[PDB]
Amino acid sequence: ASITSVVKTSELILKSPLLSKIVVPLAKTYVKFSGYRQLGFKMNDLIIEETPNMQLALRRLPPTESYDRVYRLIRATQFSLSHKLATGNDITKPEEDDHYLIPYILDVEAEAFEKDALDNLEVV
Amino acid sequence: MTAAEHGLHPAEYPWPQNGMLSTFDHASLRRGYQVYKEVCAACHSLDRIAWRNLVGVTHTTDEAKAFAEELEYDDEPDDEGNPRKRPGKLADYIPGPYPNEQAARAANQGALPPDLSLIAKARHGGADYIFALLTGYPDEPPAGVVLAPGMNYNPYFPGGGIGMARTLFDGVVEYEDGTPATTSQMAKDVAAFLTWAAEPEHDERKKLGLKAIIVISAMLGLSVYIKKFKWSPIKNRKFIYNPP
Amino acid sequence: ATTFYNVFVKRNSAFVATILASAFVFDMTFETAIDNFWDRINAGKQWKDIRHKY
Amino acid sequence: MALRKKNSLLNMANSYVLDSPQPSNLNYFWNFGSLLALCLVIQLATGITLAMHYTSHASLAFDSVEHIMRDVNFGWFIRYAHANTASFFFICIYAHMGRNIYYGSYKTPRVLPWSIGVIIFLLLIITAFMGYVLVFGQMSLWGATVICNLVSAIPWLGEDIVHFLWGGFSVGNPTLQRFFALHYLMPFVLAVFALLHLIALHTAGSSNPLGITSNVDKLSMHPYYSFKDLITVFAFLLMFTLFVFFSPDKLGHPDNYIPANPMVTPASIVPEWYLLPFYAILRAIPDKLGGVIAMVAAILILLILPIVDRSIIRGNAFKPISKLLFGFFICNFLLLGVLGQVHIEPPFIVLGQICTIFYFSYFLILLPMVSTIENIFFYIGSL
Amino acid sequence: GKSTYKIPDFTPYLKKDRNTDANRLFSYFMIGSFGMLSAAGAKATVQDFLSNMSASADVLAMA
Amino acid sequence: PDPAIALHEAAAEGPCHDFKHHFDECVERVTKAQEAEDYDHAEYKEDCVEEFFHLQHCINDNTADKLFRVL
Amino acid sequence: YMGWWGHMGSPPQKGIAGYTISPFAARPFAGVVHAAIFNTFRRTKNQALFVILPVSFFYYVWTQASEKNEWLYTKAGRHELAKAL
Ligand code: HEC
Ligand code: HEM
Ligand code: HEM
Ligand SMILES: CCCCCCCCCCCCO[C@@H]1O[C@H](CO)[C@@H](O[C@H]2O[C@H](CO)[C@@H](O)[C@H](O)[C@H]2O)[C@H](O)[C@H]1O
Ligand SMILES: CCCCCCCCCCCCO[C@@H]1O[C@H](CO)[C@@H](O[C@H]2O[C@H](CO)[C@@H](O)[C@H](O)[C@H]2O)[C@H](O)[C@H]1O
Repeated sequence: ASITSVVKTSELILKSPLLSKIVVPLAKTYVKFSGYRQLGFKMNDLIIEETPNMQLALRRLPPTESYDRVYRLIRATQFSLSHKLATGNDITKPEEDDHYLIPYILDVEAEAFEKDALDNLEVV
Repeated sequence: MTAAEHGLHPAEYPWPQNGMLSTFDHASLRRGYQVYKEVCAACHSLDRIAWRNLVGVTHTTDEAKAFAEELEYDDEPDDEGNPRKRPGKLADYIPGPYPNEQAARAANQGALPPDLSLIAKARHGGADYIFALLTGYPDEPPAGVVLAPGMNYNPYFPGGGIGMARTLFDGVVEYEDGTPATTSQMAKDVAAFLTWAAEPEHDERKKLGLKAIIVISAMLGLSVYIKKFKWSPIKNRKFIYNPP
Repeated sequence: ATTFYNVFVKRNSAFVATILASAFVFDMTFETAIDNFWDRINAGKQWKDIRHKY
Repeated sequence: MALRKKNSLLNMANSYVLDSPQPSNLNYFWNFGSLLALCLVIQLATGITLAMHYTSHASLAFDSVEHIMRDVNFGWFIRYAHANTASFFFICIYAHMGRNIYYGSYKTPRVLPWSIGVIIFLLLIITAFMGYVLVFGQMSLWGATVICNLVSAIPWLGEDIVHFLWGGFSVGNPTLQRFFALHYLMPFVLAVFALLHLIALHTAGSSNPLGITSNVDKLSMHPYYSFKDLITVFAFLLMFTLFVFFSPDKLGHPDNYIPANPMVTPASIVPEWYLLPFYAILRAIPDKLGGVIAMVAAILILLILPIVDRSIIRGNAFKPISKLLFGFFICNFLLLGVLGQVHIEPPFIVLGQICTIFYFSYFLILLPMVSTIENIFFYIGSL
Repeated sequence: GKSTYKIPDFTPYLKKDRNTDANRLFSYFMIGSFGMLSAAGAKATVQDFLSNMSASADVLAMA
Repeated sequence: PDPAIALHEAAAEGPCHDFKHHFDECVERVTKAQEAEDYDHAEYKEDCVEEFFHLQHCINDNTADKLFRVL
Repeated sequence: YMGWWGHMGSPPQKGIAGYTISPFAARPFAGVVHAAIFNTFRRTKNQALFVILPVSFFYYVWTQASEKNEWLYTKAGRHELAKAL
């Protein structure tokens, strides 16, 4: 699935009062049991990067964000190979789990999908 | 399927060879050969066993040569191309009671007694099945069982009706080592002998396995030390990050 | 420890020679030790134990 | 420049076994690849050796296997090693495929190694099936008969194809001799495809248990994974030792110690354990051709995992719901295995159908739905 | 935390006698033992395995 | 004589008495049913194989080790 | 998506200092007892439900099916077997 589709569907749910009332609490529990925060990851660190679109989005990250992401990946890799969890300041707090990459990939995909549409335009 | 259609499952008997470190009891193998020779060999072949196979397992070279030399085997034709017989040699296979299947079935009311060389591997249960079958003929079939003609009731046999009658009775064999030849004793001995016949490498295999287990275990332990030794710089790695 | 290291370990040629010689010794002694152990745990059962009767 | 890099031949070995850059966090489930290579080497060594003593003619085949067991020095070992390693090969391959499915190894950019892998799995099945026939015991013959008669379901030409495969009107000498030749060949074909899937993998490198890039933090294949592979090699050899030396017939069928007899039908004709799940799937469909299609589809459906997994994240480490679903899928696959060897009797008939439906619904319904929902939960949950 | 000249704490892992010959010799004893068992195991494996090609029991019986 | 005879008898009267009794009760019933006329033209003819199996399985569990100890 | 040593395809790295010590300088089994007990317990506890739930469900299903099958092929199960076929 494209990030675009995920974001759009999520926004439909957040709009609906009833839907959000059921989904938001479930999503928050899911994220707690997912346990990526216990390796010091942000959610966006987990997104598959081996696509043209995502490589382009990563290149557009501000240098600081980019350097910090590299460190989080290396740190998580070290926790993984040691079979340890993050402790203290290494644990990602909910307020630190920011969607730093989502705006970049949404722009990359917006252009890519517009290009696909316009490649199929028919002069009326 | 009904339990009857499967056959009763044999008990697990404590065979001397049960046990990772245990050989066959060779005195039991020798006695079991004698049961084979005096009882089973009337109807059953042991075609995969040669006289040489007994040597240094159950018999000396001389005893086995004596068994072979008592028999006649087909020789190569003479100079006029006429058939000839010769005395047996250690290389010869133990001869069966029948020339072909048809003769075997004619002597056994249509049933074919199987070759016993692999029978311990060819039946679920192995030695336990052989022992249970030979000792498991009740005097009377359970009320309601209808046996087909020439069939005998034996609960261990699938379906219950076997073409082989009970053959082991107290004192049908006189053992040469003075052991009392009860039904149970003879069944145990012959089951051991047939287990050996199916897997003659058994004793050597388990001893080599002991050696392998020891070497491989030690190598496993050492490989753990060496892996941990080599990996410790990676496991012990520490980082200090100063965001640029 | 220094002496031992210098003679048998430092040069890989020497280390490999020592390992191979030790493997030879191990192989021969292990064989003998297992043979004896196997014969003791399976005492009275093997052909070699009953052979004398025949 | 170092010779290992300069010389083109040495550099190819170097690129795969020494300088190959690996993730630093591969867990023990990444050790099954080298165990599969070990099984393949054992099967080649033992198989070529058995071929020096085996006779493929139906009048002599079963007896040549007894000759190996009884007369050939260490023939018992070589035979038992070959027979037991065939089972270990399937244990390792299921573990390897299980790892691949759990960790999303099938996702872009590794669709090609996964797809070649699916073919390797099919080749292994064919290899092992033909090797089993070579004994020419009761299970050999009757297994060959039943399995080759599935080809009769091909419309119009099926019967003709079966007679063509057999080289006659039933399984006999011509069948045995051709299975020998093809059983010898197929492991070489399998080695080639194994090499191809590794070359395909080398463009992206190994995935890792976190599902993230490892480009940030690489470790040389040697010495790290060389010495880590030795641990599982010795664990494997311990398991091998316990079967080959202490219980060599535990995984086999006693009926294969009875010479093939076209007259007498064995009480139950079952495949070797590692084929049992596919046999259960076949039984679930009442139609003959339906059953064959379902059985083949059960393997070919692996090819659609790259499409039906809609996750924006690679692998299951961080996906609680996908981990539960995976657990149910695996246990269902084991239940199918068990149901492959029960008698066709109530209530196992209906149970086999339910388990078959569940098997296919994992790919077609559950994984696409669960992966879609988890995407939304990650996004909303972290807002 | 900030200074890169302050080495992180390695005291839980560091051996005091890290520079001694006894220290190195111990690890080479482990490596050497592993090489020794691998040599003995390879020799046993090769010998037992290749003996399949020597005259089988049925061939020796006819000699 | 055969040691099994005594061991089997002892196990039947002792630890496997319930099963012995089921077998017995079954036999009585079946023999009586065979005695009655138009038994040959019955749909279902009961046997006692099941009860026999339960008894023998029980005897074997209580005897196997004891028997091999005296051989 | 993967290069080679020197150009692996990492985003630019800066600001990370990495430290480690020689394998000869380290105790390879440091903290092994703590890890073997406490780490394994933590690791196992967190994954237990994902194994227990499917295993216990499918084992229960098998147990019920195998017990029914066994009962259907007894004398007592004659009538129920006749209907089932
Ligand atoms: C005079 C005939 C006869 C004697 C004596 C005899 N058998 Fe048999 N045996 C048979 C026949 C006939 C069958 C085939 C029964 C059938 O398939 O219904 C048979 C079958 C067997 C089977 C296989 C049962 C199965 O599962 O297929 C074994 C094992 C066996 N015999 C062992 C022995 C042993 C051990 C002895 C004596 C120590 C023995 N037999 C003595 C005639 C004999
Ligand atoms: C992927 C590799 C292989 C697998 C999975 C495999 C599998 C099998 C299996 C399951 C059997 C039946 C074993 C038994 O129960 O006795 C067998 C037999 C046989 N295989 Fe293979 N095999 C492989 C490679 C080879 C190779 C390369 C040869 C070379 C000829 C070979 C030659 C034989 C022979 C001659 C037999 C019959 C003798 C016997 O049963 O042991 N195999 N194989
Ligand atoms: C003869 C059989 C096989 C051998 C020798 C083999 C060997 C290997 C090896 C050595 C690796 C790299 C190390 C590892 O991850 O374990 C690997 C990776 C892989 N194999 Fe296999 N393999 C075999 C069969 C299969 C099959 C049947 C599949 C798929 C259905 C498969 C799919 C893969 C995939 C996708 C990877 C990449 C996994 C990753 O690192 O993320 N292979 N294989
Ligand atoms: C697994 C057993 C070991 C034998 C090796 C397997 C045989 C397969 C090798 C033939 C396939 C060609 O393999 C290809 O080789 C070249 C160089 O060798 C590798 O090239 C890689 O390494 C070299 C240096 O090591 C770099 O110049 C290059 O940037 C990098 O991509 C490819 O990544 C690999 O895909
Ligand atoms: C490059 C490698 C060099 C060439 C390799 C040499 C190949 C052949 C070497 C000898 C093989 C036969 O050598 C012979 O091996 C067998 C075991 O295998 C040994 O036999 C020994 O063990 C076996 C079981 O392990 C017993 O059944 C036997 O009673 C005992 O003597 C012989 O004592 C030895 O003489």
